[PDB]
Parts: sequence; structure tokens; C-alpha cells
Amino acid sequence: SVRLSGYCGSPWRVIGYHVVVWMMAGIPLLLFRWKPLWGVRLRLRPCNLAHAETLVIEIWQLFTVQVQTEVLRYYLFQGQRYIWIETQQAFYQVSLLDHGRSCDDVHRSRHGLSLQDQMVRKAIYGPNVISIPVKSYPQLLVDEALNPYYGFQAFSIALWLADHYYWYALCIFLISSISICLSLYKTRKQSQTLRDMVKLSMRVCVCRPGGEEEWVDSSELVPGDCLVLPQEGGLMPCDAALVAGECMVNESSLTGESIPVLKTALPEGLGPYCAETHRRHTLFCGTLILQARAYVGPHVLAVVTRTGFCTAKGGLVSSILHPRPINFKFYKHSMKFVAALSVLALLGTIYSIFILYRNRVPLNEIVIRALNLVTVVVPPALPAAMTVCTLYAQSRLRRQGIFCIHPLRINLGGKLQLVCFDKTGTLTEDGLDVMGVVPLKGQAFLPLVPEPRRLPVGPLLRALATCHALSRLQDTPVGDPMDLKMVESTGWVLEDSAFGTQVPVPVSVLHRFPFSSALQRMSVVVAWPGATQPEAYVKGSPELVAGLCNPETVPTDFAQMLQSYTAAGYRVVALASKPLPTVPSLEAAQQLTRDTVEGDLSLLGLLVMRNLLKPQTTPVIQALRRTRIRAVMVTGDNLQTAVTVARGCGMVAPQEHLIIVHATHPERGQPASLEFLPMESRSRHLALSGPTFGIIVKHFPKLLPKVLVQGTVFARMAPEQKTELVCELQKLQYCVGMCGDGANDCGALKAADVGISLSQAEASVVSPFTSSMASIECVPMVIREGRCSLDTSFSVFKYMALYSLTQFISVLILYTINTNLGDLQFLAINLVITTTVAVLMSRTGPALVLGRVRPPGALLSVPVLSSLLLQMVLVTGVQLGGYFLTLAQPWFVPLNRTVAAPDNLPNYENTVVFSLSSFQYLILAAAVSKGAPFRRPLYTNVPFLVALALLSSVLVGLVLVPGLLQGPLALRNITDTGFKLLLLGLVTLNFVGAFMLESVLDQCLPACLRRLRPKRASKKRFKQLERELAEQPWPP
Ligand SMILES: CC(C)CCC[C@@H](C)[C@H]1CC[C@H]2[C@@H]3CC=C4C[C@@H](OC(=O)CCC(=O)O)CC[C@]4(C)[C@H]3CC[C@]12C
Ligand code: ALF
Repeated sequence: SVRLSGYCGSPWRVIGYHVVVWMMAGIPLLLFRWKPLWGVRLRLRPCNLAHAETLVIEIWQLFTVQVQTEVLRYYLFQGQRYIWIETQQAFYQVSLLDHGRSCDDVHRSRHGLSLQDQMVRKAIYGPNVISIPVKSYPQLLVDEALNPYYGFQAFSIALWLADHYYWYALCIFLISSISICLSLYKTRKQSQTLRDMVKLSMRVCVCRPGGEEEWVDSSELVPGDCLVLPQEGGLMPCDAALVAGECMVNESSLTGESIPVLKTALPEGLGPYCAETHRRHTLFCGTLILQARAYVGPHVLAVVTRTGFCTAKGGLVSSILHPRPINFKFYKHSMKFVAALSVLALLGTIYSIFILYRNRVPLNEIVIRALNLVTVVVPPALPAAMTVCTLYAQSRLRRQGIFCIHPLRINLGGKLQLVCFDKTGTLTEDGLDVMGVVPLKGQAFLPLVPEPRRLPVGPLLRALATCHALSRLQDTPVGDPMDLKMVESTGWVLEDSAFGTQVPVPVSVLHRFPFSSALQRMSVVVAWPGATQPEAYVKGSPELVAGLCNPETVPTDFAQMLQSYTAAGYRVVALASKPLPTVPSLEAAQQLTRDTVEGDLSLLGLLVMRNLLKPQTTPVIQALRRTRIRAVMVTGDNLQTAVTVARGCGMVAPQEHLIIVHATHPERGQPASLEFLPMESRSRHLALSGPTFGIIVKHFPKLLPKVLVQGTVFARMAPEQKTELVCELQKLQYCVGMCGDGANDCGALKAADVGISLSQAEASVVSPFTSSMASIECVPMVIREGRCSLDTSFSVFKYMALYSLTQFISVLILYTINTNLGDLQFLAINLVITTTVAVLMSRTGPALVLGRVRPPGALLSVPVLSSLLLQMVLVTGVQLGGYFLTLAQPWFVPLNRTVAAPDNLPNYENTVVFSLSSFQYLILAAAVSKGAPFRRPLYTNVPFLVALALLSSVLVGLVLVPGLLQGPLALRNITDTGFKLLLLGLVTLNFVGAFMLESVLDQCLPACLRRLRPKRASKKRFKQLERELAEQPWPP
């Protein structure tokens, strides 16, 4: 639901709010950006909605929009207009102003729209542009640099500069600048992609009232305006309803289907016009009209219906710009994790205050010594690391051909638990391939002929090459893909309609009755030179055609062969012929009725057509089902063809039962009945239909979960029932992700948590993901990279936690002995080592196989916290060992406690602690990068391995080479070399210890975790249903 609230303006309250927020503190601003309702309530006085100058749109989410005027007083929410309807005293969207007008009104608006009315409709409906907002670089900076994170970073910069650590402040400024430039680049790239995608502006002629055709801009169209389409065609500027002629629209930009479409005129009547009912008569926005022709009148007319964000492209782009929140939260208990790690920072700050009180430090300096130690545990390179993870994920995906528009969907692509599929184009080849035609020799069937070219010239070959409705569109046949394929198999070329022999007289079409879905058959009138009389060829459903055929012509084995072909996934169409005593001429042929031609036929043969399975589909389905990711087929084809594809493409192993569930329609006096009829060739599937699924949704919402938990084949599903089913599967807490390609799928590719549009261009609005390949090989390529990304994010968070705690423990061990870490040593640690490593750690790709082990989803998980705590105990052990070992050395002399750093610094203690700590960082960085089973191993991204090698070598130089950078960094020059080798031995001990500890945890700890307290039950609803079914199977 939503809610509105008016806030009539007043300047005194506004200026009071501004001065209070600016003078008081940033904390009120922080709680405001966390609780904006209180902030907006304090800013301005509530008022009646008819007096508003500011709204509060709610979805509960909070948005603030401004009511503006031009009386017309309107506001734009998410780009959709809403206007002030005076009579109803409410804000009604503009998509609902004229919504509900009849086709007769659309036809009446054919004469156009007068300029005096066009100005009114342009005031109401606004400009006909999908205006992606343009934000200047200052606006972007105010967007990102006002984050409380960067506010705290600037506070820390000032805090350090007030301590004369200039180089560390420069370091923090440079890292925050890099983070801001990265965020700005990401945002600008997304906005540039969208603004490039939806940029169209042209000049289109407009039908003025009275017939004075006027040319105007494409940004000055209004619903109700009449638009004349160029005879040669062109890009379409706005949705429209055809009111004359036919069109050839290439709707790939809107629905991802590149095949030309026939768009006929609008059928008259008093039925209110619908964008879905009359979807054959509507020309959408952004679709490239190939060629349009006018049958009556000199020009083809379209009456605009939707302009701007109201259109189909406008709606999809409003969805892309303002995506709905993601339901599955990737980092669960992340706040509790950072709290369980901030308790450590608080304990350390207590120790700091205590030991600096004990060290007789000035209180004004104790406050700084504590605030610095607090700001150490806030890593300046956290946003940089996160956005670099997302950028690397996007780039790895784009490098294969998968084009993710907004990168936050990859993490969802990682934890997929269900994957739906189309069938035609996704699993099986897009176009039907004919297996051949079986001819008749008297009253018996002849062996199947794979090549119709080898058929001798006769009624069968002529029917194959002529009985169709193909038309040449720009020197290219267009029409039904089935008919086009059955034509190209014969080798004949279209030249009324005449056809030339492949290698044998041309064949002419005297008359043709168009195919009808209700009649499920079609007939034509065919004549050729040298023929005594024209012949009629009929193609349609074989059982219906055979009825019209002569009983003595139909073989007695017709039914058995038909059953054997149809149940095998083939699509068989019957071809029949009959002589016509009509004189060969176009005049008499045009008078033939369809009823006369259809009757009294002679069966020529059966044309068998197969839809082959792509070679890349079976391995993908097997590698999705051996990783326990359910695979479902949501198709709109037959149920037997779907079942045969699914059983062939690995969705149903030969030993898994598939129980076709059938729901009989509830007649008068009886309810709906579920009857289960199985099939003869996890452990049980169900193959619903479209009507059966609708019946089970309506009547039996109790037996619906046990149908969506084990149902595999969903055939005869209407384009809206695919979305129905995807939503119903999400209601069982599946992370379903659909992978379809055509125009039927684009309804569900939005509802699915990860939609992949199989065959696309560089990008499109149809679905979050796309792809530039034809096979479903891109579903594993998305799941693998989603797992790699969802694991890289955990690795980077863990490294930032470990690297902050290590630096904080180091600074504490130094504060205890009354030293600090210096000025250039902080710069080294937080820029050269840690930022480099954190931004190169995310570069290593995904694994090359899909594993049965799903990545974690919790940051507070006891593996993660046990790892952090054990790594930190080991690091603190190594640093305290180094310190307590530099004491026992003979050449040791303690520092001057009478002064604090950087005065007493350099000294031996700071030298030892920094030397160990700078290695601690690289060791934890290589210890948290775990390749198996999600990522490719560490050495397989040469930037990271070379970074680790160069930094380890440089630090070993610092430890071993005298005078090497020991002046700028202020490291005391240790003369002894045996103690240097002892420090390196302690470093290597920590290296081995960290790697061994991580291996021991990752291997053994899960077993003890299972044994100590096994999971009693799973929160997933589908998991509870799966257990309930394994205990007792539902369909008996
Ligand atoms: C002073 C020194 C020692 C600090 C080192 C910092 C660099 C190692 C970091 C800072 C930001 C990082 C960059 C941040 C983000 C990107 C992601 C990536 O960009 C793309 O994905 C290409 C986009 C496209 O072509 O579509 C390439 C690496 C790069 C520039 C990173 C490379 C390493 C950079 C330059
Ligand atoms: F086979 Al489809 F939508 F392409 F069901």
C-alpha cells in the first residue's frame, strides 16, 4: 500500500531546521538519514493534500517528492506523472486519465489532434521522452561524499592532521578519493548505459485535424495524437494503435525477439482498448518498423496511446532505474558481526584510556590518543574494496558474453536453488527442422524420406513447396517458421505468388485460404503450366485432414504411425490434394469457397518436423542436477513434446518417475478433480499443464506446495502463467532464476530472482541479465561467478576485519610502551600494502566446476568468527613474542618514556613491532584468499601474486638491508643479523601457522559443528515440504 501527506511550505521552519542541523552536530543528520520520517516531520508542517508542496510517498519505505504546477499541479514519482484531479481531490496517475476508452474512440481520433488540444495534452502527459536524469560531477560528489563513512574519514583526516601525522592524513585522503572516484565511475557508467539505450529523437509526420499533415518533433507527441507511419518505415517513437493497414515490426528492442511481426489494424467495437488484448494492433516504443503498408488511403495511420515513461520501454526503464528491493539479504547479521567486532575495539579503547592514564599522558592528548585508536579500526579502503569486487564481477561476466545491467544481482545468481527454462530457443533449437515426409503408394505408407528434394515432381512436392503463406520481405521470405522451413527443405524459391523449380515447372497460386488456429487447418488453390486442371493442397492437423480425405485413400495404419511420431516429440502435419474441375484462371479461382476445397481430399503424405535439442543443453542440465539445483521447464508447447524434451535433456533421468497430473474442469454440480496418470520410460516429478496449473492454483491451494516442490515439466503455460508460477515458486522461498529468450518469457524474466535473456544484443531492458550466446551454457557461467563473487565479498570483509584488528593490536602494544607507529609507517601499512592487496584480492576468477556445496550467507557464522578470533590470537602472539624477544637481546636499550611519539621514535620496540606487523598483513591476505571450492586459486591472478611477492621482498629488504628506507620510515637500524634472522623465522612461523590454522578450521570444524548440535529443522519452506514429502510421498 501507499500513503500521501501534504506539507504546505513555510520559510521560518526551514531555516530553523537548517541552522539546528548545521550547528548541533552530524549525529542528528545520521539519525535523520536512518529515520527520515521524523526529519521530514520536523522540517515542515503537515497540511491537507490539496494544499501540498511536498509529498511523502510510501511503498515501509520513505520518499520525498515535490508538487509542482504549470490549474495543473502534478508530481513525478519514479518518473511516472501524477496529476491533480480537481473533481476527485486526489492525485491520479496519468496512465489512468484516458485508460478505458473503446476502439471506436481510437478510430475516431484518426483525424488527429488540434494544436490547442495538443498543448493541453502535452501539459498533462508531459514530453514524450524517457528522460534519464543527467547529474553533473558536483551533484555526484554530493551524492557519495556525504556518506557518513566519508564524513568519518574526513573527521579522521582532521584528527590526524591535529597530531602532525601529515603523511597518514594524505594517505587517508588518497584512499577516500580513490573510493569516491570508483563509486562515481560506477554510477556514471550505469547512467551512460541507460541514457545510451533509451535515446531516440526524430521527426515524425503528424495527422492534424482536417488533413493538413504536419511534421513535428518526436518529443511533442501526446496520447490521442494521430501519427502517420512512413511507407519505408523507421524507428517507432511512442506506443500506438494501428488504424490502417499492416506493419512489420522488429520488436527485439522490447521483447528480445528479432523475428519480424505482423501488426494488423485495430478491430472496431465498443470494447475498451487494452494494450494486451490488442497486442497485435499496437506498435510499441523503440521497436524498429521494418516496412508498413496502407491498404485504404494513401498513408498508414497510428493513434498514439502512451508517451514517455508510460510506454512499454518506458515501464521497463522505470523498473531498471528504480529496481524493487532484493528479498534475499546476502550478508546476514552483518550488523551483529560488526558489533561483535566493535566490542573488541571498545575493550581496546578502554585499555588505551587506562594505560595512557597510567602513563601520565596529558588529558587533551589522551583524548587524541583514544580517538586515533578508534579511527584505526575503521578501514579507509572498505568502500574501494567492495566496489572493486563488484566491478571485477561485472567485468568477468561481460568477458564471456553475459551483460549484467546492475551488478548487485550476481550475489543472488550465486545462491540459486531453482532454475526455470523455456523450451523453444532455450533448450531446443529455435526453429523446427523437418525430418522429412512419408509418401503414400496407394493405401500404404512409404519409408521416411529425409530430403524432400529427392521426391519426384508431383502432388506431394508441389504441396510441400506451395501450400504455405510465405511472403518476400526485402528479398527474404517471412511467415510461419514451420512453413518457411518446409519450403527451404524443398529447395524452391518464391518469385499472385509464383515459385521456381529448384533444378520441373514454376508453380502459381491462384487462390489461398489463410490458416486459422480454431480451424487448425489451411488450404490453397494451386496451378502450374502444363496442368490439365488446378489442384488444391491442404495442410493441417493430421487427424482432421484425414477425416476430410477419402476413406479409401487413408491407410489403415495411419493411427499407429501418427501415435508413434507424435509421442516421440515430432510435430506432424498432413498434406492432401484433390483435383479441381474448375478452368485454370484467376477469375474463377478467387470464387472458390474454403468449405468446397477442404472437403473430398486425397492424402498425399505426413510431414514430420522435429525440434532438435541443442548439443549444449544436456551437459548443463546434468551439471545443474548433480549440484542439487532444481531444474524446471516452464514452456508453452505441448505436454507430450515438453515431457519428451525434458526426459531427453536430463531433467528426468530414465529411472525417475514423471507423473502427469491432470485437473478436470469443474462442471455444474461437481468440483475440480485431480487425477494422476504416470509415464512409462528427485525420485518423483510431476508434469502439469497450463489449465491444470490454473485449476490447482484456484481450487487447491493446499495441494499447491506439493505440486511446486516436485513439479518439473510445466507445459502449455501461457506467458502470464509463467510469471504466476515464478511468483508462486518464490513464495516457497526458492531463489528461482529463469533463463528464457523469446517474447513469452519476458514477463517472468522480471519476476525471477535471476533472469537471463538467452539470445540478445549488447544489452536490453528485457531482463536483469542477458547473454550473447544461443545455448544455456550461461546459467552455469552465472551461478559460478555468483558464487565466486559472494565468496570474494566474504573474503574481503574478513580481510578488512583482520587487517584492522591487527593494526589496532599493534598500535595498542605500542601505546602500552609509550610509542606510536609513526607517520610514514601508517602510510606504508594503510596504502602500499593493505589497499593494494585489498583491491587486487578480488581479481581471481570463479572455479571451473559447479560444486554441491552452496556458499555461506552469514557473516556472524561461527566459522567466520572462529577464524577471526584464532587468526587474531595468533597475530597477537607473534607480535608479543617479537616484543618480549627484543627485550632479552643484549644490544637492547629502552626508549625514552619521558616523551611520546614521534619524539622518542625511532626505537627498537617500534622497529620490531612494525617489522612484524607489515608481514602480518600479507600473511592474513594470503590466508583469507581460499580458492577451493568457489574461486580459482590465489596464484592464478598474477597481479595479486606479484603484489604479494614484491611487498614481501621489499619488507624483507627493510628487515635485512641496513639503511634501506630506514630514514623516511624512521626504523631504528638493528646491527645484529642473528636477531634479524630470528625475526624472519617468527614471521615464517606465523605464515605457516595462519595457513595451517585456516586449513584445520575449514576442514575439521564443520564436522564438529554438525556433531555438536545438528540442525533440528530448516527455515526454508520448501525444505520443510521436501522433508514432509520424503517422510510420506504425496501422490500415492
Ligand atoms: C599508490 C599505489 C601503490 C596504490 C595502488 C592502487 C591500485 C592498485 C588500485 C586503485 C584502484 C584500483 C582500480 C579500481 C578499479 C578497477 C577495476 C577494473 O576495471 C574494469 O573492469 C574495466 C571496465 C570496462 O572496460 O568495461 C580494472 C582495474 C581497476 C582500475 C583497479 C586496478 C588497481 C587500482 C588502480
Ligand atoms: F518455448 Al517458449 F516461451 F519459447 F514456451
